[PDB]
Amino acid sequence: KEPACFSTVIPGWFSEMSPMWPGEAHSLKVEKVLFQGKSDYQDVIVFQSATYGKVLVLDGVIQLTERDECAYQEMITHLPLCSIPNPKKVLVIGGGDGGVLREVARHASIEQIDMCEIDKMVVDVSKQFFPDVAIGYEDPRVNLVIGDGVAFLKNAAEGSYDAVIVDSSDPIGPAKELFEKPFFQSVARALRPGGVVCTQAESLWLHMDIIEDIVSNCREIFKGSVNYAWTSVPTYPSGVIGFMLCSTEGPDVDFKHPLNPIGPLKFYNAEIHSAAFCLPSFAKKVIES
Amino acid sequence: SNAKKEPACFSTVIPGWFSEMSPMWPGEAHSLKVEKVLFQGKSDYQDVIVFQSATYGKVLVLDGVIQLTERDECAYQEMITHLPLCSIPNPKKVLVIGGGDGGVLREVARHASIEQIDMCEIDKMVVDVSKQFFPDVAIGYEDPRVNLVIGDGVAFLKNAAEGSYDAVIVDSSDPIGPAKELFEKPFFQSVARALRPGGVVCTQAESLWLHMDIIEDIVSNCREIFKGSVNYAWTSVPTYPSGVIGFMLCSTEGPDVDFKHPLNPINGPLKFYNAEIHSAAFCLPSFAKKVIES
Ligand SMILES: C[S@@H](CCCN)C[C@H]1O[C@@H](n2cnc3c(N)ncnc32)[C@H](O)[C@@H]1O
Ligand SMILES: C[S@@H](CCCN)C[C@H]1O[C@@H](n2cnc3c(N)ncnc32)[C@H](O)[C@@H]1O
Ligand SMILES: [NH3+]C1CCCCC1
Ligand SMILES: [NH3+]C1CCCCC1
Repeated sequence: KEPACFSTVIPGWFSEMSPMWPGEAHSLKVEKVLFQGKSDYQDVIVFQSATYGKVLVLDGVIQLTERDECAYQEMITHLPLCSIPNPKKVLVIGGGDGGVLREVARHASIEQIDMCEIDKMVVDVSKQFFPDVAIGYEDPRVNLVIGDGVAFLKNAAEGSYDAVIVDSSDPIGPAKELFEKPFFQSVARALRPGGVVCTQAESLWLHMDIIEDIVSNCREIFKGSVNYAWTSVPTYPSGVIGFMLCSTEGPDVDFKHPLNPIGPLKFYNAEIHSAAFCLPSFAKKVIES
Repeated sequence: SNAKKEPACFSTVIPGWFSEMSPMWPGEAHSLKVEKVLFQGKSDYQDVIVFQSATYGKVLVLDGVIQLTERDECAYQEMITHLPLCSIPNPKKVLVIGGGDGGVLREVARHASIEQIDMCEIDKMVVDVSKQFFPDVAIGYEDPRVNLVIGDGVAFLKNAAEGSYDAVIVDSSDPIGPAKELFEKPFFQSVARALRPGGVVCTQAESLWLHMDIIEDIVSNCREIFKGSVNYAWTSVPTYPSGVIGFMLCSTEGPDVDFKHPLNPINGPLKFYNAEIHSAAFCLPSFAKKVIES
């Protein structure tokens, strides 16, 4: 126990505390802290955990563990790219571990992977400590930009992207404006007609108010399809994460029935793609109202 | 009276917080902030805790493991009940094993066709504390169709008439403790015997992220026993280890049972279950699907 998010009661325990999920915390046994640093944007920790392999933490929040990252990486990537024909040019906002790069690379149709990550410290420790995730960076198709995805999207050419994937941290910290309407509007402008967005869109158990405004906002902006998907990620709070899938008006996009089917994938397949749009009654009624 | 020292259960990792520990999920714990510890008791089977959480309402704990929070209980009780009951026509006779919180009882009651709900819970203390501290519970013990027995469900199944149940739901605690043999081949054989032809069992069958060795053993055993359908489904439960849990669905030799396409549609309205997510619960991640249908 060295970092302030580590136990005052016993050595070698990390607990994920945050006002974003009050009264609850996922606690993980720590074999060793591998890195602590303060970047320009974030407090950054990597630790070797007993049972989840290596762990990336940003401002006290678990961004990734080796044991379960296939769930988030595969779903956030293949939900959008398997939903459209022949994707060629794709933009990753955040994605500092390079996991999304690794999944995007699986698509042979892809010619260009642009990535805009605000925090070089995250890139640094990701290539050093998680090479099986950060292998993403090695694909000759990748262009890596260190910068705020807000500004990058503003300077993107209108109608230039087949897909945008917003692999962002939580609304507390530098990803704050990535959750807000003007950022969604710049995504829309930068997408071809029938082009798609896939965002990190929180917990239906923990964040329904937030998700309800994101969806209302996306319905004002994207006149194609607007859909919400969820997945299991044990080491995210509540055990689940969700995604906004949105298309700009034009060629029809059916996110629930992928027409572009893709080591072997460890999580994603064509059936769980459609199953992730099958929300629980309490959520479904909100999401589609 | 003094007795044998029992370790601290509360504030083991964060002062004011319960952390859920077990060798069934090594090197991790779900932690919940504690407002008030309502009950601590030792029965003839288990350590029994009830506490008021800060953000998950009341929480039942058995042998240090969370069994239920008020906030997320709708996911397990709706799925483990309607996945089986919505897969067979006009169920009349249903057996619940364990289920001492009475949640399953409640979701079983939503079914008009049902005429008797047999229940066998080994631990009278869990019944008593669930009725005391939890709001829907004592009422959803009062449905005239409920026949509650205190006993080991292994014994109850050996007592049952051959082919006498349309459906059995095993709402059990983990293999460590009194539920051990509900996971084992002989109890499964005895469920298949108690079921009619085309009859259905739904079992609490752990986490695909945590328990794949265990799950492959249950599935392989079920395939040997139940010559109908054998299918594994999963759902989201935040306060269960890894935040998912699963269910073995099996039907015996008889009228075909399609657990994936439920022929039967269905505590106020359902909060969680719906026809679409019935189907979605059988769509497993690739690493699980290989092991489970191989
Ligand atoms: C690490 S990734 C989440 C883990 C699951 N792939 C989220 C990244 O978002 C970055 N981030 C946050 N805000 C921004 C903005 N505004 N722009 C770019 N990148 C951002 C942050 O530095 C993380 O590395
Ligand atoms: C509380 S319930 C699970 C929580 C979500 N409904 C699980 C119950 O199984 C009982 N249980 C455990 N072992 C057995 C046996 N062997 N027989 C019957 N009931 C059992 C145990 O006492 C709990 O009340
Ligand atoms: N808790 C958040 C951290 C980033 C990815 C998942 C959401
Ligand atoms: N860990 C288990 C305890 C209660 C039953 C389902 C999950």
